Amino acid sequence: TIRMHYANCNSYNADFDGDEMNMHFPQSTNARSEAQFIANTDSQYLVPTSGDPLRGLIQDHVVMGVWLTCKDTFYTRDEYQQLLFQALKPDETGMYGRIKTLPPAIQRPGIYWTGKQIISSVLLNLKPSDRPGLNLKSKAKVPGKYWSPDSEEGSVLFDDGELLCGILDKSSFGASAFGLVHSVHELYGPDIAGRLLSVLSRLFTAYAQMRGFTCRMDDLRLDEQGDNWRRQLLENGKSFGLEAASEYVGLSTDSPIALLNANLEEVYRDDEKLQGLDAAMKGKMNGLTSSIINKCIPDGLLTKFPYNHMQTMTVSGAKGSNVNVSQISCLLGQQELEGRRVPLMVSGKSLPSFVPYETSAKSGGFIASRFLTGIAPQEYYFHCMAGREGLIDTAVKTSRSGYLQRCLMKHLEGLCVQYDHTVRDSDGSIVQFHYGEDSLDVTKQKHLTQFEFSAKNYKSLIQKYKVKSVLSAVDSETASSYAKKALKKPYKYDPVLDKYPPSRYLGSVSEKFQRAVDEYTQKNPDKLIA
Amino acid sequence: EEKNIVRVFRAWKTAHQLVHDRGYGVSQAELDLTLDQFKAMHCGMGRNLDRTTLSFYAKPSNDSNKGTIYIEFAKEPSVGIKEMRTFVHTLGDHNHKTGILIYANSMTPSAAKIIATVTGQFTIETFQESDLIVNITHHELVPKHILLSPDEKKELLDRYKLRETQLPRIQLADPVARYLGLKRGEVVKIVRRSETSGRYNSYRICA
Amino acid sequence: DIIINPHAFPSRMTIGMFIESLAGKAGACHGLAQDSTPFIYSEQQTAADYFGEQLVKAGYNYHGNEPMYSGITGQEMKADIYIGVVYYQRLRHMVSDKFQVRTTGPIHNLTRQPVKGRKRAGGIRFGEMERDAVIGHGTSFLMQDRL
Amino acid sequence: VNYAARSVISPDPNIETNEIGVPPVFATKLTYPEPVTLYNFNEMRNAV
Amino acid sequence: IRPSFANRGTSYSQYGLSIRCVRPDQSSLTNTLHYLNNGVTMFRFHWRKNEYLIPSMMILKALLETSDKEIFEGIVGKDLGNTFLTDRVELMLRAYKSYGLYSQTETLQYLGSKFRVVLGVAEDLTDVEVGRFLLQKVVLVHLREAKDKFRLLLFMIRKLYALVAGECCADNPDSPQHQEILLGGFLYGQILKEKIEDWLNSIRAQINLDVRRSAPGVDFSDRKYLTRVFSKINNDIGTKLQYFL
Amino acid sequence: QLTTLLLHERKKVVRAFYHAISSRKQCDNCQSFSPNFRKEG
Amino acid sequence: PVKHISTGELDMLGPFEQVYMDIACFPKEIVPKVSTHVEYSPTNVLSIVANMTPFSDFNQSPRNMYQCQMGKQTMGTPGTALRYRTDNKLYRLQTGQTPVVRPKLHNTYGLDHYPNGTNAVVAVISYTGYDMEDAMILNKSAHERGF
Amino acid sequence: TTVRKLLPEAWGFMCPVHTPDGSPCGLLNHLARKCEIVTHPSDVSQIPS
Amino acid sequence: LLRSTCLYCHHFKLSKVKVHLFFCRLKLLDYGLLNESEMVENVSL
Amino acid sequence: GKAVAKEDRTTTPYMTKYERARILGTRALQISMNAPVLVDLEGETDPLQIAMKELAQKKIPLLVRRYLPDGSYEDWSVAELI
Amino acid sequence: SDKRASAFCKEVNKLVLSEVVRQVRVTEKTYAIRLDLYSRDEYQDEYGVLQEEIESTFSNRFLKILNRIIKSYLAKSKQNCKHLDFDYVNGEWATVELVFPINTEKLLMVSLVEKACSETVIHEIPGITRCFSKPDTVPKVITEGVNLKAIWEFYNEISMNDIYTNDIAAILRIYGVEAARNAIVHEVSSVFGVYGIAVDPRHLSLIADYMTFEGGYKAFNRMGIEYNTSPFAKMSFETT
RNA sequence: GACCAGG
DNA sequence: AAGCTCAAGTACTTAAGCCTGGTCA
DNA sequence: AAGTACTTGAGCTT
Ligand SMILES: [Zn+2]
Repeated sequence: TIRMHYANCNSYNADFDGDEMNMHFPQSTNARSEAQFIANTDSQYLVPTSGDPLRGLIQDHVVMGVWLTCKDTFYTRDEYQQLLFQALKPDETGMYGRIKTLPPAIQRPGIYWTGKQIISSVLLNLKPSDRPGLNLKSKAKVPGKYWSPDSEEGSVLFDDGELLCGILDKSSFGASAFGLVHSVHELYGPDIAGRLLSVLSRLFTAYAQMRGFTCRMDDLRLDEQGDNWRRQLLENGKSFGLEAASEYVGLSTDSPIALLNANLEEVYRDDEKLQGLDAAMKGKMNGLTSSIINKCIPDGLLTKFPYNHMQTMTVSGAKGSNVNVSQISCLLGQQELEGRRVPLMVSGKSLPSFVPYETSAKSGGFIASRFLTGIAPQEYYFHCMAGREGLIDTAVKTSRSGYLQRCLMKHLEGLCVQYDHTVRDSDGSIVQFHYGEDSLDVTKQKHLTQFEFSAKNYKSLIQKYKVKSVLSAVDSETASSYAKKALKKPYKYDPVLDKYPPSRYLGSVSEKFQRAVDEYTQKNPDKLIA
Repeated sequence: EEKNIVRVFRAWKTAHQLVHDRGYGVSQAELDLTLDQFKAMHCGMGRNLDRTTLSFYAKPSNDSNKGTIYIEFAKEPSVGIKEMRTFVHTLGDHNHKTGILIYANSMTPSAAKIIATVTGQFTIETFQESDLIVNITHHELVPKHILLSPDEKKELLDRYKLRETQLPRIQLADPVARYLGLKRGEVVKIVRRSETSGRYNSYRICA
Repeated sequence: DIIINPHAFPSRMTIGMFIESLAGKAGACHGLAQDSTPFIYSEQQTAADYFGEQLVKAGYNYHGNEPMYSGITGQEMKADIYIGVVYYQRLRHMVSDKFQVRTTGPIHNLTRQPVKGRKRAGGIRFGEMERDAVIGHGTSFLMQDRL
Repeated sequence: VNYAARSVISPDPNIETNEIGVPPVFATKLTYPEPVTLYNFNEMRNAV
Repeated sequence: IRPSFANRGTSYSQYGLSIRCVRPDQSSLTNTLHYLNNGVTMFRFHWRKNEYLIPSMMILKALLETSDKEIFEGIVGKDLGNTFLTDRVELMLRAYKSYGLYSQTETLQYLGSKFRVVLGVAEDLTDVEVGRFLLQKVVLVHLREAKDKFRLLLFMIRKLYALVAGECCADNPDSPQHQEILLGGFLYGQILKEKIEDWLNSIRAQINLDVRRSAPGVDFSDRKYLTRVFSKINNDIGTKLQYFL
Repeated sequence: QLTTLLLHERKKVVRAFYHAISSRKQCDNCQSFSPNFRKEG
Repeated sequence: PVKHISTGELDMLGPFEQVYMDIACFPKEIVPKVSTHVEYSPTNVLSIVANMTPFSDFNQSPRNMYQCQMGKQTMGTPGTALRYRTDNKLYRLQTGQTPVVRPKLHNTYGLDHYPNGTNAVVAVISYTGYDMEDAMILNKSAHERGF
Repeated sequence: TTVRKLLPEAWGFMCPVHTPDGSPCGLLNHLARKCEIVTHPSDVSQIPS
Repeated sequence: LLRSTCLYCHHFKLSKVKVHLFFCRLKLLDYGLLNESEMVENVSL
Repeated sequence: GKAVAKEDRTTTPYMTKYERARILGTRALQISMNAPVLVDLEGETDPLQIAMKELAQKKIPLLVRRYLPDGSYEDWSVAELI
Repeated sequence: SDKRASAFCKEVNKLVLSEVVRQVRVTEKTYAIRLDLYSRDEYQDEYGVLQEEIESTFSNRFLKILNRIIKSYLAKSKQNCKHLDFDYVNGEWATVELVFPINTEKLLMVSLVEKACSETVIHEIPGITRCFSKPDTVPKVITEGVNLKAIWEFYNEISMNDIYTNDIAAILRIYGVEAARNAIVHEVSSVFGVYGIAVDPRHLSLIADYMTFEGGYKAFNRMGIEYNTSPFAKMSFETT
């Protein structure tokens, strides 16, 4: 069976549970050439619906990244050399004679390198031949508070290629832009970004081999104080259902049982009043759920943040979300099946186990128990209903996109962009001049708005753009002059893009782009000198 | 009660506004008219007393191109066959190139074919009242439209090596076309203000 | 004997499996057959607590943990690890389903396109969305080649 | 299409993000032409 | 309540009443009531892949030699003169009085002369008992006694009018409440009964052919005749079952 | 002294052609009533 | 079937009484003056195959559904008389064994004649690096000693 | 999303959990553990009596 | 088309002048002139 | 039609994401067919990495014709492109 | 202000004669119908349609529609208002006495009048209903249906700030093609924001700017297919 | 080619 | 008379990919 | 079922 790397996976959208992929082999040389160049995996790093990166390192690599970047980790000489080498793996990839390292962050009385020092060491040993060092400041995923009230990790900040402060997570390297891997793709070019993704991959792998990481049981349990907190909160939520329902129908809490039941009977023969009732009921229940989740899950649970190996995987963004640990550890909440809530049978007892016309939240699709402790039968049936609804919807939906992608290629068949830079249909007609001014096709236009990023380093980007060869053949002064004339607030001047196409005249940009660069120069003049 | 006297007040801010927008010139107060400004302009015994004097004209700032325009309102509902064709010789002695008409309601179809045939080199254009009484070009969902000289059309046809059958179109039932005074064949220059990157200028024709 | 992955338990809610791990490491030690019918164990005392009492009787950790040294480095894992005794009912999809390769082979009576097989060395289908994929990639030569 | 195989797919972190694994059966069975020139005659010699 | 009902019968309405009756031998068939905007109700039934549509007052008078007052007091026996039902029943009664007949004999002969062609019954024997046969075979089978069919049909028409009267909810037949299970052996027995009915009707058609030719051998007392007839026709039904399975 | 918008008009003429032709019963040239015709699927 | 509460003996009911009878599902849930019937044991609620999935009440119902639909395809022992079965494709798992965790109904229905899979010491851990994205590993020594 | 729903009057009649994934999901509902199918009828004239 | 036929006439049920208008429409469309096609109707007799 | 003269060329001087691809491809095929290697090989065997070694030195034949959507073309050598 | 805001809300909204009327008894013999009506206080509670309005419009159009639908039942059975007395002062009832031949079959009168109630509307702009007020200190009114013509006349709200769920056919008919263009761009962006997926307006803008290439707007079905220059596509796609 | 299966 | 826009009403094609098994006449 | 555009007949105006 073939073998691929984790990274590409999120693109092909496979779970590798045993699904299978066509492997092809273009025979001739024209075909394999154009394939190897246009479509080499790294050269498809930005999914083209938006700009954000679609590749990335994943679950084990990311939580072990949160365990390696963390400041509590120290390595000696032996482990540091070994780990750096396992990350690089030069010979098979090639390109290098001898590896260069950094000095130890702390030296006496024992020489102990730190982890971020190793991420910096990798970033160094993949430095291009002569490109100035990276610098970046951008917010991380794991909020700092989990570490400490007013902890400094928070946001990854590394100038000149050294992780000064800030741990790596999903956002730093993964399916999130403006992190490490994306800015490395920008500065150092994509054929380096791929090698970097691979290097971080093997690195966290070798680390996992050194250290190990498991999702063990005690991660789930509430401490006795926490669990009795939750039991008190539900003892208070003993009744919320009756109160909310009697309030929606309008009768008092001490109401006569007969009139209460008669009203309820009047309620769900009609169906719109049921939508009102369920809106109000789910409102009160979502309130209760917010309350108990908010007190319990971050503080109640047995292990703290870092030493806990599940809160790690959840808040780091590897797999799951906060709702997952909520369900596993505190309560499940309301089960909303196809919108509103549980369906009633004719006699109004949502389940044959509950008395007719039930007002307790227990029969409104709200379930008190938590997965660790074990859910009861009554509630279990509702959960089954909701889960099964999920499946029969996700199954029967995938035929809805079953006619639109045979619709949107009859009418967007060719729609190629000719060398007049004016997207035409194949027949010859004009559809969009300059592609909505385009700034590109979205797959690269992303870093324009990151106007701080370029001015931050600026020494590597100029070499990337290769100014000495480009400024030669292309016209610069004339269109840059006319840009101001077009920015003249009165009209009779076209947008500069219409007058001077953006191919050869190195002076045309859309209005908002020049407005952005100008109002940035005047708005944030801190980096630019004077 | 008496709101109908507002309907025709709001019929000069859809007409005196419908000037340039074609290239003409009109006094800059006939656009900023207050409500009672008009009642002071057009007076009578009533208090109904609005008709019989709602007609003006304008001379172009193009200063050429043969010729000018003249605005006249036939307020009487169902204009018919006796108020469409009789108001043509009055255009003819005035040497006015194209004029307007409003009506509520229903310019009769029998008085809808026989009219545009005699106009020949002139053309009545075009509207009815009670439909275009709020300026269309004034909103966030509509760009500013501009015509093009034959030189200005030649500009496009050259810089793109096009045929007038390859550029996008606008139908004539379109309010912006009938609003601009477009004829079938001239290119209008539209200003796509989409806040993605600046705002560019596209073009279209009519046919 | 078989390493399962931790990152697979959230987003799936199979905490029942962790409970099964506890139960198995309890049953194998003493020589019991841990009764695991649904709905027995209520909220007052968790099933986890009962199986944990059993385990700490046997000698191992009470949450189920166990200290494991790694294999290739020899030093211990900083944090303990989870070891259970699960029942792995092997599935049925191995080799018959999996792999079909078509270098050269039989063809169609009508249009001389390779047949629809895996019994007649039939070829794999490539089109009507695979076409959109490449013709987005801008690989007209790859399209003209394969198609 | 010819020259196009298919399999169920396991993951590997060790290879690269570029590279893809190919089992021996696909290697030995998936063929493609190679012109023969002056400087890769040696390789095709070994091949045959 | 399912929308197809009305727009199939444009005078019709979604309000309908269905009942799946089953003989003691588990040979069920379904006969449903379709209500129409005018106030009449047609008594749907289905025979040999063919739809069939008869008015309820018709079949009700055909069943028992009755007085129309018994019909009304069976429909709206209550709270004398409850406006809704006492008007709708008036309308139905006049509508059937329009073109029908009076007595059980006359109505039965109407129905018999109507149905004789499609019914595979003996071409000759009778026409009155053909009417007592159609009310034996198709209208309501699970009830053996005629008067009991009558009482139950009155119940049914009262319930249907109540359903239009909004006092009865729309039953949701797609629930395990009103659902049952057809076992394997019951379907097997029913298919065997059907293949046997076909076999009998087939040798019947074969003897009819022998009578049709001119008269090649005609002695309905002689056994040799029947062994010949059996020789001609396909006499295997087991292979039909085995193909089914 | 084909291309796209050509077909947009050349189909309009086809629809107007039918709208005109099938509406007429008697001969505008001959003044006769040529017999009608009935078909089957 | 259910147990009747005012008496103490069996009683059976069909798909009308459910919607109109106050059927208590736990001996301790019984509220007098309303509850007319008590369930034997709510285990009696699920099906056969679903019942024999230990701790079936700790899982997110989609996962219990997957494990149900996928246990119906285990490569397990299709019986014991295989010399005289001319069926087309049969699968036999050479070395299957009883689950160490088993709901007592798993013994009552007598599955032990027909085991499905084996019992593996599964260490929940992300160490090899290969076992991500829902995959797993297999200890080679156990794979060659007869898993 | 109709009758393919596990609407609750099945409690102990036909299993809520087990019903396959894929296309037939929600249709074929495997009977509960103990729900029989009573197939031998009885005598009930004493009931009218 | 058969419906459009006039058997005794062997011309069109439509007026010949209208079918010739139709003919001019296509004649001028052949070279791609759109407004020029709608122009030709500007005659009243 | 026309064959645009060198004095006035509208097209973009950048060696596109595509002209690079096709140029290098057809060049690698050429050199695979016993063609003139216009650059001292490094012993490299692959009939395509030679093509990249050449294009890095900008010593390649095969000017490319960029078809404007009108029907005219401009003919750019590969050295001339950026 | 807020009071005038709710006033305009109850104004542009249509009342249906059913929503005001109570039970409708029809005494028979001749022919006689009586419609109950609630007190003027609750009447202006829900509303603000005046008694004389009820009188005039009710009488005339209620009469006409009842006539038409009873003719409908008569013509179906084949297969008029001489006396009219409204509560001219108190506004609490409305009786009508009609004569019909005896041969005509009995008629489902109460249902006929109940439908006629719903089948007559007093102040309904053609193609609008259901105006609502929802919570930003930029107070706006939700309206079900579309009539740009109707909103032109109303000067209680700006004729500029009219946000629309697509109806791009309608606004294209009276606001331009760029109107419908930016309309569908805003529409699809709004659809794709409600889930936190990103669709940059370059693609949506190209999809729009092509969808209205003709200058009208073409759907993505048989309509747009029949226009290409490729006789192979159109033949491949739907009805070869 | 059609009906049950299955990823 | 009859011309001509108006109304419900009659014919009428699509409903994601793959892949793998099986039985069948 | 969804919904589309298609086509024919009956009622109103010159
Ligand atoms: Zn003729």
